[PDB]
Amino acid sequence: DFRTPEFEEFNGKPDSLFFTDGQRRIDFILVYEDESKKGTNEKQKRKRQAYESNLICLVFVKVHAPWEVLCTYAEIMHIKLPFEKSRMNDFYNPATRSRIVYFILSRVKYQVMNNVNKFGINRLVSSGIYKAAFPLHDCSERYLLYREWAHPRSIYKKQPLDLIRKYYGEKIGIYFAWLGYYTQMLLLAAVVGVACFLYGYLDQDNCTWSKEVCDPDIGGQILMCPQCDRLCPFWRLNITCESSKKLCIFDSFGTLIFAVFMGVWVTLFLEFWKRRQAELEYEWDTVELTTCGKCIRVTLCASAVFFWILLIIASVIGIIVYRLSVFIVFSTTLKYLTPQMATSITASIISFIIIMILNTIYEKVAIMITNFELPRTQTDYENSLTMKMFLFQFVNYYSSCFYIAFFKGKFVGYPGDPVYLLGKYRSEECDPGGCLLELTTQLTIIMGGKAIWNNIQEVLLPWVMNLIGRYKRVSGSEKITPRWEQDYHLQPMGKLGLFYEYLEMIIQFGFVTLFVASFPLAPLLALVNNILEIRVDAWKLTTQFRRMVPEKAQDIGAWQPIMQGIAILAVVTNAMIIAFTSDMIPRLVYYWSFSIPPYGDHTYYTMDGYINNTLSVFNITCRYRDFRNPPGHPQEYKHNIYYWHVIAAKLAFIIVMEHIIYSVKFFISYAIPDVSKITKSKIKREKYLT
Amino acid sequence: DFRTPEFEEFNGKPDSLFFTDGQRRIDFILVYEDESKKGTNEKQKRKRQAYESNLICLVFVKVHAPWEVLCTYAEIMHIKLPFEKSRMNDFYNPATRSRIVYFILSRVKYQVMNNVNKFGINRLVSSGIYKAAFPLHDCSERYLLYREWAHPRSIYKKQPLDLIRKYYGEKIGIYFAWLGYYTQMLLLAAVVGVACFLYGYLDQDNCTWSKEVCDPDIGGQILMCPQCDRLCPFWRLNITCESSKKLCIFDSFGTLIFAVFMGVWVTLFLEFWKRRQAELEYEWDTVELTTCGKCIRVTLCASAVFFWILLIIASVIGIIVYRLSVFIVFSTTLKYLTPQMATSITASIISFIIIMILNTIYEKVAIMITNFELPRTQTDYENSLTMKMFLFQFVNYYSSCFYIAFFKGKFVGYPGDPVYLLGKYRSEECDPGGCLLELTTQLTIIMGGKAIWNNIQEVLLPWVMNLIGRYKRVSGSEKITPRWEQDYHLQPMGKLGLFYEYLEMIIQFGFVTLFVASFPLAPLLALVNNILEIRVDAWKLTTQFRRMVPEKAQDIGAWQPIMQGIAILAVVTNAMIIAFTSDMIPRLVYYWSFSIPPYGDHTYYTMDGYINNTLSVFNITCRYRDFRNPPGHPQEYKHNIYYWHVIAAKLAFIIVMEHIIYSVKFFISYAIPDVSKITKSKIKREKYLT
Ligand SMILES: [Ca+2]
Ligand SMILES: [Ca+2]
Repeated sequence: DFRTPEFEEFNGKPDSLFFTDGQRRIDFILVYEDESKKGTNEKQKRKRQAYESNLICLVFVKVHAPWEVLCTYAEIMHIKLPFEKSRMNDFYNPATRSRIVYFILSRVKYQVMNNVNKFGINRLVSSGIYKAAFPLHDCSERYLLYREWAHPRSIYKKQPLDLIRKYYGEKIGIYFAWLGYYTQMLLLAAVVGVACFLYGYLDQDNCTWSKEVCDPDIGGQILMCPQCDRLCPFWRLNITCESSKKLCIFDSFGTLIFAVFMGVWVTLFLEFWKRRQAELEYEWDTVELTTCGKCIRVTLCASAVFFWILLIIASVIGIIVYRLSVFIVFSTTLKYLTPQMATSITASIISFIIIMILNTIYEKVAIMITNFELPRTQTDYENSLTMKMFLFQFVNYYSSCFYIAFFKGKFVGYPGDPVYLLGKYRSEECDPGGCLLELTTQLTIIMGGKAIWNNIQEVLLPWVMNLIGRYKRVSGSEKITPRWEQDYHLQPMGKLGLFYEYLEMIIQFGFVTLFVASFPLAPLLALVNNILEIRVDAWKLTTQFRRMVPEKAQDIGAWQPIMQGIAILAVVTNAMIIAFTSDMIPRLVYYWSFSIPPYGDHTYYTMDGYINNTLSVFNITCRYRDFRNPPGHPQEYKHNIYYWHVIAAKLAFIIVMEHIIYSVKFFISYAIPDVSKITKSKIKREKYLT
Repeated sequence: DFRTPEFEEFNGKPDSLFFTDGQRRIDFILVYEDESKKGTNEKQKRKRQAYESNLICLVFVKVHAPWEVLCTYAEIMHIKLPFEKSRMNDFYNPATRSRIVYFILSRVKYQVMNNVNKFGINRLVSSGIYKAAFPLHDCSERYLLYREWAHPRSIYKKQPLDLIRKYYGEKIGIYFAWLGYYTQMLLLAAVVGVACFLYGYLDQDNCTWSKEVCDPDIGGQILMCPQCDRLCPFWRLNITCESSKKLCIFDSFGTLIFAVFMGVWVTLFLEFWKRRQAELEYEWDTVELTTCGKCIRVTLCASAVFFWILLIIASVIGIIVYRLSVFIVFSTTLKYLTPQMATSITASIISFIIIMILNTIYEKVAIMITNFELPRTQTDYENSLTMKMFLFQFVNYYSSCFYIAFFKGKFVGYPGDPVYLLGKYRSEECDPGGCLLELTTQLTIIMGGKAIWNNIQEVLLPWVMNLIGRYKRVSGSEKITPRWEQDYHLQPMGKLGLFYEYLEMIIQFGFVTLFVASFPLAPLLALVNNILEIRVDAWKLTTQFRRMVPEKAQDIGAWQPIMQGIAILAVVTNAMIIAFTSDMIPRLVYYWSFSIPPYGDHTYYTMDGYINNTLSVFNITCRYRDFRNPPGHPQEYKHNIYYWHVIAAKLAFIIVMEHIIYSVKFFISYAIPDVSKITKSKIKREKYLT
């Protein structure tokens, strides 16, 4: 009855936000048009027309809710108006104003005489009756947000973090506060992250770690053993040094001050965000408002889902395979481009490419898994997607690094016996450089290669897809184009809005905390990323994408239990980065227990002569990066005291560095009040002083 | 004005709970009398008389609140009356009824013309104006609670846990639910705790662990080295076996199934109490309702407090000293009472005595610390006392065990060099039995000696102190003694009521979870304790002690963050009980890596010949429980491969057993819904179905 908000087609002013009569400002536009399958056109018309009829208090339909109709659902949900505030009304905003008219779009459904009870635009736009329902914005509130925040000129400026909630809402504001804070806490781990390896840069020469390695009369003698079986040469340690001279900054003590700092920093990063969310819990309001057959389907999906997890695990195996083949050519074919780091650059590019391809499969297959599973509407759907998409992106992004980490440079044996992966082909081995540069280049050109490549995808892929709406649809308009046609031609965002833009940071946060024993610059590269990503995600959210609905979330949600699970994992893996993949505990032990006269030939503590005095010679019956017995002895190619010393000091380091840092991350979490103390002085002035 | 509830002295019926007129039932009695310093008697009278005056709507004063006066504070606090319920009134109890008249005793203070504003009986009874304000009870509700619950005849009966809240309240009920549940979860760790060492009891003979030890032709040969310097003999391993034959049940695999079970059990114990408190969150209602100089004083108290902590640490040193002296006599002076276990029984009695003495100092000094510090009234006072009294009782009770645990049987050296505690006196050493029996006897006669001795203190010390009120005050009364005189003569409980009765269980829970690698019966002894302590604390709370005020607490409070800190500590210390103090990882390594031909002389896996093939011989320049090099070799009395193998497998076991169990205690805490599922089906019928 009387549905149609009549087709008074007049669009005289292009930058308009009002009706014909004025003084009425838009909150949201839906659109659908059916004049042109074959017999269901008016069926979708009668499926639509009863919804807008009780809503009352191409051609794109306006909405508006006046004083008597905005307030009658502002008594339903308890809105805080203004200073001080109170629930559900207090007399003294288009960030608030277009959530109430979406709260209006929450309760009211449709009335059928044949029992199809359809509610909201959840199924309305997905079945295909509507095409796009959206809000829109201004030209000002928007124009001053370009010059100060959302421009590449205003990168050095402070963030208008109030003027992000007041324009975009707590879905977006609590991302950009968490992007600005995590930019700030990266800075106090970048400047102390620069400083620690600057001492590693200053002390580059005089510790006999790359001092012996660059001396061809005594560090050129070290004729190693070829890794693969056929077509690999016996090589020396001249050719390592070009990598060994910058290896002296990646782990002398630069890590062991920083990795014991990052364990302190991440529990200072998380716990001061607990104080940061709590003072944004106050200044922004943030308050809440057959069965067996089905079970079997869900279990199959849960079980069916892991296999993909199994598949991603499998791809890395292909990289291991590809690496061996590609590595062999590398030596024959050829700025200090040694084949040890050529394969570590080239075949780490080829892996990173396949990470970006198989992300896009994961981008789609985890959706097709989840809707085939039984979700909730929109809140436990993404929360079932969170532990399913991220857990794909965990093992997509980090299982390559977790290969080059703990279990790549292991598994040698009796003739230099590889494990052979229980197949007829050989297995691979690390180079006697305490292989870390194969990791920290893989770490760099992922977390800096994702930082480059996704900031091309987040910049021009919304740009050229809007030019699909410009070079392919209409060009040369009436030169006064009305506002909603401009804003509709901007592409939408997806139902899950900032899921993809949190996930790409939790991937970055899982690089600056999981793998930071090695690469202390991983704050700095992620500092200059977050200096730009806070403008890139500013720009694409203001120019290109449509206006997100300003829904309210109190914390980030479902990534706070992940970072709290990443940080607990980060103490275990940083300690396993240091012991099992960093070659400094084999140096700490030599300095402290093999240059002393038991098993040693030197008076006081000195690192002179470390490299030949670690490895194991191998009769033809060359040296290699192992702690095994020399041939010709009582128990040859079984282990030494030295492995069993070092693997004990390896495993004691895991035990000491976890139990100290997990106590420090308990003391720091104890000795910090979780709600911030000035806000504890501010919330107590809101209940007794009213 | 008109204070005195007039002295109509008539006490005709002895078991009375009413007034002269009847139909009015008591809730609470205060008492004070001043007819007999020297000039302040009427000063305490005028300090009293204005309080009871506005309360209106030896001789012991009744209280009573009728319908119009009970309800007017039952609208202030939101009481749930009954089935289903609602806040602050709903029309369809002396557990509830005498909390409202204590809620009446919360707001109303006194009116002075000279500014002393005194509120309640907090300072009223502590300054000395009143002597005892208390409630009292019946003869029935009480009489059927004796026959079924609070009698040593009714020990096998099920607990009337509803009929503890409905008589005593959630202060007491949530203790007795937590005493009954922790009795039940001890039972499913007693029956699987009996079973695991019953296989240790069945396989007592055929593993060459006590098979060699009892064979004097080949296990009598092992002429060890005396521990202390003067007056200690060279001894053999005949004399160990009497302890080695029951040592074969304390740790073969009995622990490694149970200690990996107890890590699963305690996170099943805690997490099913989360479901147990939540279904008691529903069935019982449980809903809430100069500065610099001062800072310096608080800091000094905080710092001053540790020293006592330092002192308790110091006493153990005296035990170490006393043990050495007492041990020396033991050998000379003498049911298989070998001196290895005689000192472990006798000098572990003498330590347990001094634990009970220095508990009583800790019982008083932590009070004198806390009131000299700045508390809150009664809630952050005990919560500041919780982390101060228990942390004394932690290091009082467990630092003796943590001495006999990780750092007693260490620190030998070059001539068998003790550390000498940087003094001229010698240090002590363990016996080659993988010293654990010095712990599990210390563990038994503490946690079973406290269980005996405190259940004498909790039984007859309230009994004979009531007989101080019977044999020393009045005997042979009018033979119809009125009720409040009987109940006043029962001794009071203390301000902190069940603090002392939670703490003695958290001490027991810190014995069944911290030290359970060894002594799998520590559930069973604590099962038969909690079978009796749930009747002993039933009996003393019903017969001897006065009626506690039925205040409401939702959970136990301030011991749930302690057991959650005990259980996280329990995974670290059980693994350090197994590796550093249990001698099975030195057996696991021998079986798996020294009976194989590297460093071995036997074809397949066999434990034949373990004991001589572990220890280190010592030239006169005897064997002892060390993994050190034999004299006369390349690096003598420095370590072996074998220490460095075993200490690696020690430290890998800490790493494997923590990271598995902390993941299992993460999976079990994930795969269990914290609110119980039937209550999740029950709370959703209380908000939408009303
Ligand atoms: Ca971005
Ligand atoms: Ca007791």
